[PDB]
Amino acid sequence: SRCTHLENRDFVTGTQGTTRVTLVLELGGCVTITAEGKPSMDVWLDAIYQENPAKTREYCLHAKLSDTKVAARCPTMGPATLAEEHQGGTVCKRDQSDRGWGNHCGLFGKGSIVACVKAACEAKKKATGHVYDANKIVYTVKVEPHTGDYVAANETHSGRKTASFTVSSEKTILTMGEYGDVSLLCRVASGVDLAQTVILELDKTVEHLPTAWQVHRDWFNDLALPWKHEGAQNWNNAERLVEFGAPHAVKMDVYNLGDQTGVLLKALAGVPVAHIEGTKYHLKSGHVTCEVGLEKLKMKGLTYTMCDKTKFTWKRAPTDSGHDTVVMEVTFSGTKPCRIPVRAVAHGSPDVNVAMLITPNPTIENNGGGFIEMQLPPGDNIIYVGELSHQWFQKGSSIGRVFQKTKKGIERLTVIGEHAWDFGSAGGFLSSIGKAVHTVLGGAFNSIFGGVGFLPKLLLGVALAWLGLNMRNPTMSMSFLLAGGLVLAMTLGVGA
Amino acid sequence: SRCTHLENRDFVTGTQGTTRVTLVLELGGCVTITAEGKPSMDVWLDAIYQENPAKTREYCLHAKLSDTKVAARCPTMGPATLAEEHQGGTVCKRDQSDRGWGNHCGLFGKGSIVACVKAACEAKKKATGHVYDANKIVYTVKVEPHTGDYVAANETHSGRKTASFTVSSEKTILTMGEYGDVSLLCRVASGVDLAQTVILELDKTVEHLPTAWQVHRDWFNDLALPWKHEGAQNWNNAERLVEFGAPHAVKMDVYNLGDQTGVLLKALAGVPVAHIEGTKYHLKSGHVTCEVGLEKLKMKGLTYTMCDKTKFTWKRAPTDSGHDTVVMEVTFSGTKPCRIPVRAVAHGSPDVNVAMLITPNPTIENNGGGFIEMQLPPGDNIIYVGELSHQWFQKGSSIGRVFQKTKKGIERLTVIGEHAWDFGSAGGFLSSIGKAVHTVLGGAFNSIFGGVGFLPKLLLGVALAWLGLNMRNPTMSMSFLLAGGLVLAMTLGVGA
Amino acid sequence: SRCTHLENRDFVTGTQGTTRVTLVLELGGCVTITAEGKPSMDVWLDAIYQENPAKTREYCLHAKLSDTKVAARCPTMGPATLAEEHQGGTVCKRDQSDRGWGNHCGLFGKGSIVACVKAACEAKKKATGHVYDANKIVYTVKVEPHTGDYVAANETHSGRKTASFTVSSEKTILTMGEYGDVSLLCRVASGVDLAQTVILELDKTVEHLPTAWQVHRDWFNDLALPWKHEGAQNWNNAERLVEFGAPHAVKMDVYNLGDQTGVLLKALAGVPVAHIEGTKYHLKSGHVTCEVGLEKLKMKGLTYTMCDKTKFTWKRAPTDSGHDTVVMEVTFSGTKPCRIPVRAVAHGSPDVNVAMLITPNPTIENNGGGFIEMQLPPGDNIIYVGELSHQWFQKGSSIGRVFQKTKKGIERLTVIGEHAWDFGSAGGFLSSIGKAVHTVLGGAFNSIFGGVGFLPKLLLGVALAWLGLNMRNPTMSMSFLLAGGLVLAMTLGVGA
Amino acid sequence: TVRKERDGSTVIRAEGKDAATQVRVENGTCVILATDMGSWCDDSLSYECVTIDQGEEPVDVDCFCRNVDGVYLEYGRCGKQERTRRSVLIPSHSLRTHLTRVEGWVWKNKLLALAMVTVVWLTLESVVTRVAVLVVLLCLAPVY
Amino acid sequence: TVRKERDGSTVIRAEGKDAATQVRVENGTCVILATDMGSWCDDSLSYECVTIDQGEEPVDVDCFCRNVDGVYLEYGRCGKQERTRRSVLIPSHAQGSLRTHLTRVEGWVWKNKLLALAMVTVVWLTLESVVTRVAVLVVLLCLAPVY
Amino acid sequence: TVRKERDGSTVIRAEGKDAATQVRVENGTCVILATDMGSWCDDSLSYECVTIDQGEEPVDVDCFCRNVDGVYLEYGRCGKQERTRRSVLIPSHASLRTHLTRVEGWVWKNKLLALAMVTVVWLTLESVVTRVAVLVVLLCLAPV
Ligand SMILES: *[C@@H]1O[C@H](CO)[C@@H](O)[C@H](O)[C@H]1NC(C)=O
Ligand SMILES: *[C@@H]1O[C@H](CO)[C@@H](O)[C@H](O)[C@H]1NC(C)=O
Ligand SMILES: *[C@@H]1O[C@H](CO)[C@@H](O)[C@H](O)[C@H]1NC(C)=O
Repeated sequence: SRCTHLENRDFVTGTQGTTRVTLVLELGGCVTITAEGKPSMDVWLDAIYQENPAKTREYCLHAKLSDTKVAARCPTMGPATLAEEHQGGTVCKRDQSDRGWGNHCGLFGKGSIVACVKAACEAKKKATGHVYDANKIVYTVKVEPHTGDYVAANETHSGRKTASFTVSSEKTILTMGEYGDVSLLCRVASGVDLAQTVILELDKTVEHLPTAWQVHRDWFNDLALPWKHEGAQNWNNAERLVEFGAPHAVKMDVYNLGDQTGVLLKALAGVPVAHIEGTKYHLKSGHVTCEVGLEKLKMKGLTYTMCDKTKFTWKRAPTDSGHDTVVMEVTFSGTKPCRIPVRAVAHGSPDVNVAMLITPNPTIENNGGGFIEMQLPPGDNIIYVGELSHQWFQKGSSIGRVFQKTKKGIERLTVIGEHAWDFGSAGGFLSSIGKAVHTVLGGAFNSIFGGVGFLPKLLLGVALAWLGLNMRNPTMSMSFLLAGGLVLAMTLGVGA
Repeated sequence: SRCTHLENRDFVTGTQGTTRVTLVLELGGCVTITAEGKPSMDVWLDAIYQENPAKTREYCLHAKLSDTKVAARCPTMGPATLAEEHQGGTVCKRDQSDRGWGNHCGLFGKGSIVACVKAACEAKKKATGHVYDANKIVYTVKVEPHTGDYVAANETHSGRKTASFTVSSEKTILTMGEYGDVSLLCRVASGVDLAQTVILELDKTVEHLPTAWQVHRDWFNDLALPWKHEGAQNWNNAERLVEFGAPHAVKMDVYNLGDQTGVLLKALAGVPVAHIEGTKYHLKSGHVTCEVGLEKLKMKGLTYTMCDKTKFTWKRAPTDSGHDTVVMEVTFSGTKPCRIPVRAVAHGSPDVNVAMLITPNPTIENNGGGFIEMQLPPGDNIIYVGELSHQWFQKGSSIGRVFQKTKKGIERLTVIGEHAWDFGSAGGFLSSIGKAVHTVLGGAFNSIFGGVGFLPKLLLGVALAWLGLNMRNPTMSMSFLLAGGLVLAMTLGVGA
Repeated sequence: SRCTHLENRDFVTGTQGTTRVTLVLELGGCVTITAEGKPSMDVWLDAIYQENPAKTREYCLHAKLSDTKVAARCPTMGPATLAEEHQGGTVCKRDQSDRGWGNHCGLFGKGSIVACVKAACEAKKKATGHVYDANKIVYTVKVEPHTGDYVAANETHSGRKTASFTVSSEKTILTMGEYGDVSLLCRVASGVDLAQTVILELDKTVEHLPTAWQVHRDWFNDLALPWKHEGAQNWNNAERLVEFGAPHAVKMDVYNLGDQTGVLLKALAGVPVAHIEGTKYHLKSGHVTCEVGLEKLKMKGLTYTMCDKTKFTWKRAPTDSGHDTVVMEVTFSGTKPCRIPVRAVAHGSPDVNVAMLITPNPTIENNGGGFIEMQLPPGDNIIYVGELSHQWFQKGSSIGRVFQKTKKGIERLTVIGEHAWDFGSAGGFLSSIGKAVHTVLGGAFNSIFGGVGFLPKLLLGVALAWLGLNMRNPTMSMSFLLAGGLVLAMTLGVGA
Repeated sequence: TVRKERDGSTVIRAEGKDAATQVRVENGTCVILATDMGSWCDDSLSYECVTIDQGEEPVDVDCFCRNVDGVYLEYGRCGKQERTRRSVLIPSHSLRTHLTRVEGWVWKNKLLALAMVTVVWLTLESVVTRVAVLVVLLCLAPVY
Repeated sequence: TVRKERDGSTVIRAEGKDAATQVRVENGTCVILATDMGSWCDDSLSYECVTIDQGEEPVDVDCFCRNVDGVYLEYGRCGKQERTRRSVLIPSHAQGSLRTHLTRVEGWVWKNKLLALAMVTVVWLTLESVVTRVAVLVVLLCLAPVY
Repeated sequence: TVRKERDGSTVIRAEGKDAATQVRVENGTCVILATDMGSWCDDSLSYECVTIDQGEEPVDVDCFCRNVDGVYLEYGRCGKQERTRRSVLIPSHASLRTHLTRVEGWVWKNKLLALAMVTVVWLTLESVVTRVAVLVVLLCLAPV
């Protein structure tokens, strides 16, 4: 049960009639899944990485000058030239010179002087930029079977399984050890504005300093420095790192503007530090939606003798979880595999089993334990494990349970995004909207009930539909709409 | 009676019913106090000082230049530098130099020259600005027992006591030698807009010239000269006292802008000369209001034999004081301690004691004197000192005194400022306003009377109230308000 | 016809009954005069110049300092003097010298130093200015008889004549070679705001750069530099180009502020480049309003037999002129002087002469040819020259012709300026306005016609006037005004 | 050292130890006055060394020669601490929000909000219609 | 007088008694021209003395040395009556009635024509007693300057 | 060099090559200290070279003579590249259709006020020609 200690967990109870269910995975969240007669599961979204990102621009810095040449001619000799005004990877300037009688020239006018320099960047000083590719991102999803013999802490778990999803990927299946198979027909979407961001990397190869940043494409494309495409050898616009001095008679020094790494880092101060591992480049925003097939999966520990030895002690006390659930740690002393007889009671009544149960059929074997989880109804309640009994009180209201479940259903439907509507066929449009709405209403369809069984609910839906057709005042006509909604939901039957 | 030599003496006769009384102390003013059976007392406000005013800015003049260095280089070698371009307390300038053939440069371009100079201020030429703080000012209150052995000059009194009041101060008690204890609760309000002014001091250490000035903070903050705050070491804006000559070949003379004490004195002429003594800085505006507790005093010499030997002569003629009273200085010949038998007569009437008396029970001792002071009613009056008698006449009219007392009372309530009113409780609201109003009317409540005495005065107030309840035209309904005011005044009983 | 390649030609057919006609000329325009029995002419206004303009302020640049002298004396010896302080053409300064013990002085006080420098402008660098004089301007008018032997190039025409006009001039006559006499009574008006513009000439003596600027008088007179009137020899305000440094003990360097031609051109870029030719000074806007006396002149070639040899071919094709006319160059083969037979046809109708003819009675002579021009009514038309004939379609509509001539008449009246109004007498006021109105309406008076002739036109105007005097609805009283307008136009007879 | 090129032109190269020294070139002489010499490396700088006719003096040239033609000077700028530095300028780097914007406009335009609410409440008759008109009016108010 | 520093830069110092004299540094010769010198003190100035080859002539410098290198001159500026004095202009401090308030009131009336006419016509229309109107208008005008 | 004037005062003139040299002036000796000298031309300058008794030290002077009287030094400021330059400030030099354009602009700009005026006159007055004449005048007077 790894997700018991995150700050953003949510539940989905699926449906009794059919095992198929849908989920939304957001970075840092978790979606525990439950079934009427199948053991529970869990899901993750830990990393959104890309391997070998493509390269766009490669800015240089600390340009290295070499083999500078300057030449000039007297007035009326025609402008001078050097062979380097047309070679690849060079920078040149033209200006007049104040030649006179002291110089070898025969007149007293202004001549011409030209200078040229080759400009190749030093190695290990280039700031390369990379761009993601939505059609190649890799999404990571993890699932943890509810063995429950774990303290529920921060350390890793044994028996966990994983899978990877990419836009091209469509089908996948996992084994979950002896538990059984579960399928993930999934769909994925990129985080917002991929094209707006480019990753800048210095390649400095240093251990005690940051070696990557993430910034907007617009500012990056506008930086005033030398740049190149990959595979080229001549640097474009090198004239930004070279400043030429005033023109003397026959000399014009070409000053190197020096390294600028410090200025780039100061301007890049406060930008989020990028995350890089091996050839993987990570991201920190995303949406994944999958359909979980729970058809082939089966439960464990139903063939055990179910000992009534009644020898148990509490490893920990009932502590209120951070998300409307009860955590309980128990240790046995029977020295044998066995089911844990558990009873929930309210109002001190002889009647039992008045609480919903996760970690279905908690048991013991030659080794392991129990991290049994309980979801008691609000108020005074009694937890029984074997011969031991403890008193615990749960805050909140049943109305609150329905309100929060509907609010999270609407919030999840909001998060599914623009993928929740298909206009190809009218039947598909209606079926998709109707299923999404029934996913939203699932929590409210099983709020408070008691009586004969499941079948009478359909009859009550028909009675509600007939009552809406009593030909009464319009202000109380909502019963017809409610009856129709309940009648479609009867095909699922999630409340009795 | 030292306050007989000021132009603002004010009187306060207190109340017979309770001895608590209030005053207003304004610089140069006085408040002589009298009671029905307690020896008179006086009060001053001679000085308002603060000790060790805080420092705000330390203006420099006449900067001391030291260790000037200049260095330069030929064109095509890059601008030069000096180690003093980054230390604390150095001014530098940069310019080009017209290097040529005489200089060692082979190029006819423009070179670079930099000159740096250390700039710290000479001693004894720092103009410092100090600013007061309201929550620490000290107010001096002086009280002079009214012994009456004094010639009334320019000299300090022997037997006088003093005390100090600060916002935090609560109560104080002065013993007054043989007379008795007096309690002075007091309140303080600084002069208007203290934070508007900054005291400037030159530390010039001269005896015959001004050494302090008072000016606005807005003019001070804009004076163009070097400045620092205390706890600093590198002067700011030091370049305001150094002018750099034209960049010459490889030198830049750094001229010293010179002393500027003369410039500041001329621009600061006529400003009021602030007064300083030791570590104390005075002021020339402020309000002090004290409550005098006249509870514990006893009167002097009520047990002396009161010799009827009838032997005295005048030391000063009966003269018209500048404050509605007749001064009298007398010298005895009875050679023993003795009261001065005195009578006041008007219209040659056989009835006596028709004048109010200050210097309560004027007496003689082994050594001292009699400065008996009188407040005669206007008209024909004859003063008797033992057997001796002199003719005297008093100007003005009793009605004039009523007008004057009322005007001074309203002037005092105007002076108390925004602290004449209390808003915390309704009981306090009426107590404060009612007390202030009766302080104003007290002067008129004891103007002229004749008949039975005190008790019928309450009956007169009741009759006025009843007359004001005649249900006639509203224009003449003020008799009820006047009656109500008089009924409250009966609680004091300052005139029978 | 020199005006066949400008962009501003216009037609004025004058009056059949009377010979005098009026015109308006603007730089770059043209006007072609025509009559029923007199050959055509042309008119130009190609230059508006003045010769030898008056001079106003001869500014200077780059003062040439010469023979400077400096002198000084020790304190207590009377300020020194130089002879150059009283002569003309000298700038001098006076100040104090910080003399001391090193110098020969016996005291340590302040002395006196004076310096003077003889100031004159280097040759070939003075910027002079000139001011126009409206009473002296000369306006040139030309006329090109329409001989018709020209292919319409940019070259001068064989037979062109010229006349000069100035406000003082009254009458003039030209001979037109064998054609005859023409009278040009004329009045002139200067361009707007002459006194607001002054011309600046640099005397730089360069043939490939600007050498004359036209600028506002206020700015020129306010320019800060040395200046003088003509004929003088000592520059006023010469101190604006000389600066004196701080005085040493016995020397005061007198710097020359140097040339300022470069800043003057940079501050003067974006001002119109004046046009100058030799001793003349041109302008760029002006009117010339005249009366052309076309009475004594005669037509050419009325004696030739008009050879029916029928030997003609097209030297040039019928080209669509830029001003609503058809151009035509014909080549003869008759080997003798002869008339050119001309006809105009439309729709293949039997009738001819359905076109107005410019270059009246075109002929062949010993040397030349024929540049015959036509203006056909809009629509289908066929031009016949001897045995040959070509088809042509003319653009526009008859209503368009009328509106365009009326719009040009109104525009011409607008161009006549504020001189179209005469206040000398009421009869003259009315006559001038009425004749100006008929000058505007002459083009519309001959729009579309067919019938008997001139006399019935008067009968039509009479019938229209009679109809207007029926005392019918006042809103439809325009009939009387229309009849009067037509009847007044009958005096000119511009269309039968 | 002195070298001859393939076009008949001479070239002279010197280390940091030839500051202000005479070097014999072919049939004449050359002088080096450059003050930024050093060892030889790829960061070399070279230029023509003009020759001045005998009887003249140099003007604005760090090297000159007498009685020689076509002299080129080339050297390197290494072995000493580094050069006209000037760094290149580079600039530094829903429903609830709309509801908040609406309320902010309402509070800054309280008079006009009072006018629109009173007129709609006074004119419209059905209560549900009054409320719906207010909702639409508020949503449209700040954005246009 | 001469001195050798620890970084090879020889230094020459003179008092005000050495103008136009020859001084010996290392092997060659030095010339001092500066004439604003005096005794030594803290107000010391030091600068390079460019070395010039024989046959050259000084141009714009106040010292030079031949057949020597890295010579820095230094001297003081004390011992002479005093220097380009330019006193800093500073503003002189400023020394700091019913008719004045009446003047402020009439000025306010001349400038606030619209509001003044509005209040005056409103009180004229609303109050129907001349004595009450005159008294309230006098008080309103007296108080107008405070707002 | 040296020369004698007819007033009995000797004059000394020297080119740019006589800085810091001793020159023999009649009986005594003279020194030239200035270093901003140059060749001789019309742009000349001259001054009283003070004379100092031996034992005194020249102060703030650039010329001095010993055991001589009345010596004037003159020299020229030409032959070298040019100088306290301060370029002087001189400022940079600068119908019915126009009225129609102003009214077109006013109409397309102040649409509300034009509509109000047009509608007020249109509603107040009845005859079309009278409405048109009044509106034409109002639009013409729109510039205020
Ligand atoms: C947190 O978990 C990691 C593995 O996920 C483990 O190495 C670490 O020891 C854990 N921290 C603690 C306090 O147990
Ligand atoms: C003030 O007091 C002193 C000391 O008692 C006395 O000498 C002097 O005469 C008095 N008067 C004046 C005007 O100083
Ligand atoms: C312009 O006129 C000249 C007159 O000599 C002539 O030579 C030239 O051919 C003309 N230009 C053109 C384009 O024909």
